[PDB]
Amino acid sequence: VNKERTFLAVKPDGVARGLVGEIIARYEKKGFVLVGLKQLVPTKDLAESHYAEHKERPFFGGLVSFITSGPVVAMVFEGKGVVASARLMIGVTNPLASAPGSIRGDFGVDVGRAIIHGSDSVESANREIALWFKPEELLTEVKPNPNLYE
Amino acid sequence: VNKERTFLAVKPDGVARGLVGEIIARYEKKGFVLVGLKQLVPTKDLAESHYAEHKERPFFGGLVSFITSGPVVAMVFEGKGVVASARLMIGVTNPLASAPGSIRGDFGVDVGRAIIHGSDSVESANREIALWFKPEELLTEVKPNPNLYE
Amino acid sequence: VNKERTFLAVKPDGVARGLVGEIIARYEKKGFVLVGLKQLVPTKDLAESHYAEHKERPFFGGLVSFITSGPVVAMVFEGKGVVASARLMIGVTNPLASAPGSIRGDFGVDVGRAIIHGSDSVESANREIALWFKPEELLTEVKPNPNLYE
Amino acid sequence: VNKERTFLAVKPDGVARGLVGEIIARYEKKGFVLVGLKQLVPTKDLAESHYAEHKERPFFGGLVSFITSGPVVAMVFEGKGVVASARLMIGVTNPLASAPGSIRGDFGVDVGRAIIHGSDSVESANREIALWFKPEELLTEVKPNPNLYE
Amino acid sequence: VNKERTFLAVKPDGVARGLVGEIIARYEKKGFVLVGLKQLVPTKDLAESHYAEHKERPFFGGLVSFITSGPVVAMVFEGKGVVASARLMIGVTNPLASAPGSIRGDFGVDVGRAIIHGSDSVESANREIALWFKPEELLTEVKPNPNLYE
Amino acid sequence: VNKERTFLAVKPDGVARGLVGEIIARYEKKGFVLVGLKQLVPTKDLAESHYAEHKERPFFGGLVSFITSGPVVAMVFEGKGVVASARLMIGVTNPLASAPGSIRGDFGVDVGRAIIHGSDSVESANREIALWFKPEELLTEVKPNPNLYE
Ligand SMILES: Cc1cn([C@H]2C[C@H](N=[N+]=[N-])[C@@H](COP(=O)(O)OP(=O)(O)O)O2)c(=O)[nH]c1=O
Ligand SMILES: Cc1cn([C@H]2C[C@H](N=[N+]=[N-])[C@@H](COP(=O)(O)OP(=O)(O)O)O2)c(=O)[nH]c1=O
Ligand SMILES: Cc1cn([C@H]2C[C@H](N=[N+]=[N-])[C@@H](COP(=O)(O)OP(=O)(O)O)O2)c(=O)[nH]c1=O
Ligand SMILES: Cc1cn([C@H]2C[C@H](N=[N+]=[N-])[C@@H](COP(=O)(O)OP(=O)(O)O)O2)c(=O)[nH]c1=O
Ligand SMILES: Cc1cn([C@H]2C[C@H](N=[N+]=[N-])[C@@H](COP(=O)(O)OP(=O)(O)O)O2)c(=O)[nH]c1=O
Ligand SMILES: Cc1cn([C@H]2C[C@H](N=[N+]=[N-])[C@@H](COP(=O)(O)OP(=O)(O)O)O2)c(=O)[nH]c1=O
Ligand SMILES: [Mg+2]
Ligand SMILES: [Mg+2]
Ligand SMILES: [Mg+2]
Ligand SMILES: [Mg+2]
Repeated sequence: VNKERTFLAVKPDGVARGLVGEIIARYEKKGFVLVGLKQLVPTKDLAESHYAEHKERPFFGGLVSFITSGPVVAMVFEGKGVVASARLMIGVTNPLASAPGSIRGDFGVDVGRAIIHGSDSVESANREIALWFKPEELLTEVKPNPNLYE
Repeated sequence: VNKERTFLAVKPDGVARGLVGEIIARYEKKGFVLVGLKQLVPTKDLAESHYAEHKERPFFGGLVSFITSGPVVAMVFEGKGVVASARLMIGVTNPLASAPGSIRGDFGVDVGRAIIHGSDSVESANREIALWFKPEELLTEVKPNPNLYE
Repeated sequence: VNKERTFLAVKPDGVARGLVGEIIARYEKKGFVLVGLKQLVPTKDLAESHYAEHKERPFFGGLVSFITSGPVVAMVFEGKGVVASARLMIGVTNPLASAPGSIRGDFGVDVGRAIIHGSDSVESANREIALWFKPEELLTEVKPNPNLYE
Repeated sequence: VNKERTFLAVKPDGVARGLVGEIIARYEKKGFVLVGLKQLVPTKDLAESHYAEHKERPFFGGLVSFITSGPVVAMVFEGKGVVASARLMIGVTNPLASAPGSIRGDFGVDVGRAIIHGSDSVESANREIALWFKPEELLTEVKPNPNLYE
Repeated sequence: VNKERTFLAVKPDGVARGLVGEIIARYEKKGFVLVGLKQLVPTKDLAESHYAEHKERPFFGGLVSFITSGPVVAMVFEGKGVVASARLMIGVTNPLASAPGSIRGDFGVDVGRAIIHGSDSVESANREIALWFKPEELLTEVKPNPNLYE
Repeated sequence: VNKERTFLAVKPDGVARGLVGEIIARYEKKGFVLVGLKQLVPTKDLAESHYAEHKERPFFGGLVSFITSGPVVAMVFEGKGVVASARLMIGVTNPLASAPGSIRGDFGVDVGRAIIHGSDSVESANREIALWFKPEELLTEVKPNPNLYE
């Protein structure tokens, strides 16, 4: 029952830097199956729900203004431990402190331009998924590479 | 014209082999802008209209049954000469005969498993674009990297 | 010592996923010299001796039946600290927990489909080396790139 | 009956340039299955049989002296049209006239250091295979990625 | 002979697009040695003198203006037939007509934002090498990669 | 702030191994701007003065000797926290102890053939930038990639 899922989002800086394919491929190479994928310009109301936990933090206004200043490519990968692994692959919050080899470690320098958002726990994935995805935009079931699993 | 567009779709064989990131990355590095993107499972009625021009050929069914066997990730890129460049980057119809450096030449072997589709003319791109996407699913304030165009 | 050696073997899951070139390329770029290389289908008697140290564990059979289900490409690299570096490059036992940049962290997800084997000590490399190869199957006049060593 | 095979060989310059993995991966990425693989230091008598057609040409002596001055990694790939495709992927005889994207096009400059030998026709593959490979060193049959073929 | 040389210049759009490392690496992988390298901002005298074979042409005015607008990393490579070879690796004048695998064909879209300049013949090269470099800024005699030439 | 700067030097073994393009590209992909770049052959005064914090150390003698033996492509990058960040991307002193993903960990094997030097702090950097570069060989004020900083 390795149908764990996560919500990852390439943000407007990651989008404008011509980084969408590099990020998807890191995950496809790992073994994760893409069950949902679309591009959209986030609305103020999704931007604020999405990042609800930072409503009072200073940078909030600055963050919300950004995630809606342009196209974001939202996606949800599935696979065993996909949530903690995807987080590991992204790096940490400050891109300057991310180990070389992680998405932020190889491409970011400013927390303000973090390139990609990755859900931090199953509970939040679920919240963020239902939030960005109508039920029909998600694939129900299919086969991942049979060499990944037992 | 800098706002010409083409429709591309990574096929079931491309998605499954883990080539969605690899393929998007080449159009991005080329400088093309992704103005529409989404994954889905095509329906019999979508695939027939799509490959309409081959309505009666020895392999129509086998192709219509293939493009429906799994997820496709549709996309539209915009930029100068995108339709014709996108075609050069894809290769020729038979993968084996496509040169190294092209998508079909690097990854393909069978005409049946051609990995990706690309509009062949601007008449078919405007037609195929209209076929897979809705008008609110495409971007508008589009500013490609400031160093690509003079 | 510049002539230390380790034994590595791309597993059935690695060969099948098309990772033999990717994996050899990292040891070559690292500067290690390939002094023995070959592909084969392991026999029950080869695999048991190989994974001898796990003779009695809940997953021995499933691992011995896996390493025999297809081709493995065995190899031995020589160079300073090859055994320990080769281990760092591979990752930790569980792929999900391996960091990005390492072989198991970039491509692996399951402990059962660990992609590659690496000797853990020089006692086991000399033992595993002797296990898979014959003495006339390894090189002698070995001159690594002149810019790697002082 | 797409069990066509070819014999490719990374020569001592390709070997010493740390190029073995890059070449194998180009073919694994394409869809070809590795059915045989080993490393050896070619003997004068295999060097001369192998390149029998150039016995009288001037550069012969110079070629044979080279292909035996070091390790060669011999391999045989299988797949539809693998012979003409592998040739296409290698480039032409003069590396300076090879299109960027082909093995020789991206890495060679001297016909004398051509990096890789690829059989030029089925008839010669068969001759070159039996020549470098004992029957047991070759895998008999297994499954290539099912997305490559119909 | 293998001591031929060519002048390559990564133009303002290549520099700003972050392609300097990608370009230098294609040439290094090829076998050419870097004998000169520097970043400078060109001045008019130099630009008009460099782009003299086009003085009486329509697009002229803009050529000099754009190449004077920012950083250019100039370089000269040495190698057997490096002048004709570098040009092939670059592609043709229009980036849209250039093939995937070449620099302009992989990353370019506009004739006016062609990314890199490369001498078109030996006469033009020894001339251009002289305009951008003082004789002490160029290596005298090198020890190329040992396995490149016969 | 984001106008911090660091001195990076690809050492004789990096240059000879053909890694200059790979190294420059890791930094460009990261977000840093190249403000200085040149290849030169260091002279004793410069080497001893550069490697002064090690004068009274055992390996000293050899350091100066080796870095004077061939071409070095010196460079300085500017970016937010570029000094601490470049160092992390480099790895630690011993290449065998460096992690995959870092420059030394991916390509290095010997402490004495460490491939690249990178300033260890801002004080050391502004000092070293001064030793290798004349003030006119460095860009004054740049227009970095627009989507890197907040
Ligand atoms: C701490 C902090 C975060 N942010 C941004 C970084 C994130 N962008 N993304 N993705 C976003 C959310 O912060 P976060 O949840 O602390 O970081 P993450 O979970 O590692 O992404 O705020 C900011 O702009 N300024 C700050 O001071
Ligand atoms: C002519 C031909 C096409 N097809 C497939 C290959 C394509 N898949 N994709 N993309 C699709 C359309 O055929 P096509 O339009 O001739 O090929 P393309 O324009 O070069 O894509 O039919 C086939 O299976 N066998 C054939 O002989
Ligand atoms: C401990 C453990 C190992 N295995 C597998 C993973 C390995 N495949 N490879 N390489 C092999 C050996 O286990 P291991 O020796 O503990 O792992 P490694 O040294 O890090 O390779 O057993 C398993 O399937 N399940 C387990 O829980
Ligand atoms: C024409 C020519 C070939 N050679 C080398 C190039 C080849 N090395 N390999 N592989 C080998 C065989 O020549 P070939 O069969 O003409 O070339 P290929 O089939 O494209 O490989 O001779 C040479 O050294 N000098 C020459 O003048
Ligand atoms: C002839 C031509 C060139 N240019 C640009 C393209 C080149 N960019 N560079 N380097 C430069 C010189 O033109 P070119 O010599 O025709 O092309 P190149 O030798 O392949 O570079 O002007 C253009 O603006 N329009 C034209 O029709
Ligand atoms: C301390 C140390 C360094 N060196 C080498 C490694 C470095 N190569 N570079 N650049 C250089 C300076 O040593 P270092 O400052 O300890 O390491 P670095 O700052 O990480 O480079 O001497 C060595 O020979 N042995 C040692 O123990
Ligand atoms: Mg968060
Ligand atoms: Mg078509
Ligand atoms: Mg083990
Ligand atoms: Mg031949």
